[PDB]
Amino acid sequence: SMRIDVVTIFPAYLDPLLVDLRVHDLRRWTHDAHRSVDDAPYGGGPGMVMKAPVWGEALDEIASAETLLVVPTPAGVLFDQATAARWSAERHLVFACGRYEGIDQRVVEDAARRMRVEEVSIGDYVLPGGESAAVVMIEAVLRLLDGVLGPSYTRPPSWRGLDVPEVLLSGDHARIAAWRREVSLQRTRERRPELLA
Amino acid sequence: SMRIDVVTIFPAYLDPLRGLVDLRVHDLRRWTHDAHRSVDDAPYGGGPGMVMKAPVWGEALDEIASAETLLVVPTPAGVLFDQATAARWSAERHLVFACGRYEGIDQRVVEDAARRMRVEEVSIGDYVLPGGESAAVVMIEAVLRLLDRLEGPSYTRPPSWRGLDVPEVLLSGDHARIAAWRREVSLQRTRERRPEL
Ligand SMILES: Nc1ncnc2c1ncn2[C@@H]1O[C@H](CSCC[C@H](N)C(=O)O)[C@@H](O)[C@H]1O
Ligand SMILES: Nc1ncnc2c1ncn2[C@@H]1O[C@H](CSCC[C@H](N)C(=O)O)[C@@H](O)[C@H]1O
Repeated sequence: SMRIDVVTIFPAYLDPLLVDLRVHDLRRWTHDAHRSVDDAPYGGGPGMVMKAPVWGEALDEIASAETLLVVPTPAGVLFDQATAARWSAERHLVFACGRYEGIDQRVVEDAARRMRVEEVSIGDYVLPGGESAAVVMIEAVLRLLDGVLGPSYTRPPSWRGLDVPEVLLSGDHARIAAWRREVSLQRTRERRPELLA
Repeated sequence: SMRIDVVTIFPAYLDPLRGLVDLRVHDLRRWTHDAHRSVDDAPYGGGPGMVMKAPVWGEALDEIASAETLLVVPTPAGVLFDQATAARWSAERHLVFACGRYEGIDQRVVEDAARRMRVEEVSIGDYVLPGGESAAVVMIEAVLRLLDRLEGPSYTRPPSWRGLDVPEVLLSGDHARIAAWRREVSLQRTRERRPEL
């Protein structure tokens, strides 16, 4: 039903992880003895940029017109639960994992001529590579596929002088739902006030 | 200089991530006391899934953490992790990541730990992961990267590729025009993808 390809210069990074998950070494698409995937940026600046000649060949082999190409980037639109649910209905996801200063922008523009491309950030922080971001996104999608085939407490009722809220022991499904909504609302006001506009 | 302990029921998860930094991974089952080495139990108040037990977690953190520790608890209900947090955590002597699984850790673990250490409940973004291990990887990567509004596009050779040319300004050699162009693309990119910034 779903195929997921991950392209990276660090295939061992996805070892931690109906669904056919494949991980590809980007160096398989290099033609030199040094298996070179990067080169100096135009306009100067530190670091190296991943070459379009290498990425172009990798995507020519792996992706088709039906593919949804995900490019992790700290400059992309934010990944969220609505995106994970939408991507869980896809037949083919491809994750182009960037390293160094990222992939040559023309790779994305060229892919977008035949397939759908989404440049996505997992959050407002900087990772050294796109591998952990692909892992995070694949986990959120796979979690939804597994499911479609507030604070938590368990025993003991009292621990280190801290008791489970009495409402959770009441057996009253309505009062429990009302309490969980109140704690959720209080947490949102304190931690994420922007979610209440 | 910095010690990082990761506590999880999946120690092999952090294998690809591993002298200034001492990174250690602990199997949470080391602090269980039953024959089944069980870390979870049914939730109070009903609901699907299991909850990780406070006795196991309390004992693990009593051994691993001290008053100088900063305990990070991944949770989709936490304050958002960001670059400012990664920079702040890079100055810490001891970070401990309590990786949740199932429906999460019994809330009393955090309240009890906060009696003898600093605790931060942190979300890596507005999506749901099956466990906190990938979230710990993402956070540790952002901190380790530092110890080692939107970004513009990057380009490398060739100057023309599949009919797509590198912007002429990047070939001009004019540091002033290049800086002006990068500021403009950064601004346009932010307007299209993150207008709230
Ligand atoms: N917040 C984020 N979300 C998604 N991918 C990100 C990301 N931050 C970084 N990446 C990934 O990491 C790659 C390199 S970004 C630059 C990191 C490098 N240490 C440096 O100092 O330049 C990007 O191409 C992207 O794939
Ligand atoms: N956005 C996020 N940021 C940080 N940690 C998260 C997270 N989403 C999930 N987690 C981690 O994943 C654990 C389980 S929460 C969700 C999994 C649960 N089996 C379910 O299907 O509801 C949490 O305790 C936390 O450690």
